[PDB]
This record gives sequence, structure tokens and C-alpha cells, in this order.
Amino acid sequence: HHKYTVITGASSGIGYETAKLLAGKGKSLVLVARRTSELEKLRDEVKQISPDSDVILKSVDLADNQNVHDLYEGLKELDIETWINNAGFGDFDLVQDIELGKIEKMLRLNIEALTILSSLFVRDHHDIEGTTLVNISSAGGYRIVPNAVTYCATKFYVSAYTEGLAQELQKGGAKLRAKVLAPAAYHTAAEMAGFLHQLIESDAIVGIVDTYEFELRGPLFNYA
Amino acid sequence: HKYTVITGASSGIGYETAKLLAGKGKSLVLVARRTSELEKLRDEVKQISPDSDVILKSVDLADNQNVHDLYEGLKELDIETWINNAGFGDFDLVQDIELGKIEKMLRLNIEALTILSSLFVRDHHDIEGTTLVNISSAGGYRIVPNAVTYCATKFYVSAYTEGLAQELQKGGAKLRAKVLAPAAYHTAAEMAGFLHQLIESDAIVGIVDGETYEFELRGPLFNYAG
Repeated sequence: HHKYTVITGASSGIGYETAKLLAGKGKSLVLVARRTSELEKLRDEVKQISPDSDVILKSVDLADNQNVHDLYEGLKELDIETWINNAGFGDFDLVQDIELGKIEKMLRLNIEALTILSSLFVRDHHDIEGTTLVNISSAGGYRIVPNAVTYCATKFYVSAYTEGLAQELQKGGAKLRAKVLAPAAYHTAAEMAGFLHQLIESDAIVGIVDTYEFELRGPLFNYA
Repeated sequence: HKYTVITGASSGIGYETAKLLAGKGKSLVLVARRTSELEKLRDEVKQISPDSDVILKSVDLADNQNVHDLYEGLKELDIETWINNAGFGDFDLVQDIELGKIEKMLRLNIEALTILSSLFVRDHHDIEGTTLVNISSAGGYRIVPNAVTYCATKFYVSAYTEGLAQELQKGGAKLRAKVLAPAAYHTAAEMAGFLHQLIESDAIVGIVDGETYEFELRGPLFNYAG
């Protein structure tokens, strides 16, 4: 019956506070994370904030590509105004010291899931008015951080991918808007959720934290 | 025997690099999906250089475990240069993408490259005369319309390799990491020569100027913190 905002990585940080912020505006939510327990506590808070919001919970491990497909297929019929790819995590270590099981999971979450779901959403929504895709990158996706080479690399992917998707849509007159948030790698999750809201409401492709000042602006990378 | 290891060996820069390094008497490990193509390249390498030793590894590097198996199977061999040339591109709007192709692209361009880079760096950072080369693209520094996803994989490769290269330099490592960025000269034979030139230089980046014009040995293009 409603319009929905889909949030992956909903159980923690930016995703948690964004779900809370959007409920405060009477929005309905699809909340995606691995831990049913975190999802259900967030849902309790959200219905406390906005009892008329509809809350759909999806317990899924997005590091498995088939789960990712299943998730999207299971939401295809919903009216979705906003999709937010916030799943993912980082790492601090020299390359020679990396734990490969972690870094492989990171690639599957930060890159594969984000790409699969971005691609499916765009497929179905590029010509639908009022729709927005937001991918969560990092300031480290625009400036490499020592001891976080691999994490930064995934965020250069997210930033270049989303900047390119955003301009491909804009320059071809699509109705869907794509945007990338680059938090520093303002401190609190709740403040980050406000920046995300700022970005969605904005004309800007990029909302990036430097100064630790938040800036709304256009693509950082060269485009041909 | 002192080996040079080449993924995507049966294609493009990998194929001409194998022949160039055969011309200089080098032994090779050649990694590609199709045994048929690997055996053809070996015979050409042996034609050029009969005393080159050539080990062939038929493997689908789009499976993460296969990537580990490949590396384990070569683990104790003596490798002076590792070249990650596996992968491929795509032209299509994001709305038009074939997902299976894109997902394989990510597993090959990014995952295989990252796992093998990581494993090589782990066992060789301390070893003199060693070089890791990752084959990226001019589209890994400038986004090309209609190849958004491909370009994003190559931004990954470029950022990863630049990051890793400066990390090894700051840490006083003997291993050197380098990235090659051909456009999106022109022949694969010339690119192999440019690559050899990159391996010998001090430069982290060998890039073909994307407007036009030829090869440039240079430092990192991306922003780096300290």
C-alpha cells in the first residue's frame, strides 16, 4: 500500500540512524541486514517513532551473490522510491598482513552486492520519477588511506561506479537520480544520517566529508 | 628456474608479454582458462626459446577457491615477476547489463587480482628483484561512457595498486608494485614493450595518454594521505 526506502546494512551505524530519521518523516522501510536480532530492535524503535510506517525486515547475508538476487526478486513488486546500499565493512592492515577470508567477504559485500543491487534497481527504475539510488562510499574512496589499501580500493570502486552511473543517467535524461555519500574514514552516525538526507534532497551527485566539513558537489573523478 | 607468472596469458598484453619474455630467455608460468590456448602459446614460446621452461595452469580464475589452488600449486616455485592480466570489459548502459557477465567481470578483474596480489605480496615483500604488475586501464583513471562498470573495476585496480606500491615503498620493501594503463601506441606487441619498460623503470605507473600520444612512466595519479 505504501512507498518504501530500502536500506542495506540497516543494523548498524549510518543505516540504523537513517532508518530512524526516515521514520521520523513517516516513511516506510525495507531493512536489510544479516542479524534478525538487530533488525527487530530497530523495527521496534521505528514503530515507536512512527506507528503508521510499514516495516519489512529481510534477514540476509549479502556476501552471497544468490542471496543478493533473492533479496531483490523478493522486493520487485514493492513501490520503492529510494534504494540505499549501506552494507559493507573495512579493514586496517598492510597488504602483506591481510586475512584473505575477511578481504574476500569485503569484496563480496562492498563491491559485488552493491553492484548487483544497483544494477537491478537501475534496470527497473531508470524511467520512474522520484526514484533515487544512494551508494555509501568513503572519503577513502577519493583519497587512499595508509594501512587501508584494500578497503580504500573498494571505495574507489564505489565512488567511480556511482559517479559514472550518476552521469550516465543525468546526461541521458533518465528520471532516476544516483548519488554517493563519502563519510570520513562530522563524527556521529546520527549526523551522518542527516548528511545522507541532505544529499538525497539535493541536486548534487556527491556528498563528501573533507576540515571534517560536509560538502555537496559534483563528480570528483575525470569523465570522458 | 626464476619464473614470470602471467594470468590472462592467452590474451592481449599477456600473450605478447610471454613472447617478449621468451625472446629474453625467461621461464614462464602461463595461466588461462583454456588448455587449448595455453598449449598453443607454449609451443610458440618454445619456438622462440627452446630452453625456456613453461609451466601451464588451466584454471577458471573467476572462482575464488581456484585462485587459491593456483597460488598454492606454485607457492614454493621461485617467481621473480607476477603479472595479473586476467579479465575483460563490457560496453552497455547499466540498465542494459547482463548480470552474469558483470558478476564474472568483478570476480576476475577484482577478486582474482586482489587474492593473487595479496598472496604474492605476503611471501615476496622481503625478496630482492621481485615485481608485481597489475594491468589496469586508462579507463581506471578516466571514466568512459557506456563502460561504467568496467571502468569502476579498473579504478579499483589502479587505486589498489597505487596504494600497495606506495605502501611497499614506505615500508622499505624489496618487492615493487606497478600498474599498467593502456587506453580503452596501440598494438599489443607495443604494449608488451611498454610493460617491460615499466618493470625496469622506477615508475609506479605506466600510462598511455588517453587524448592520444604514447606511453608515460610516472607516479601515482590518485590522491594519497601522507
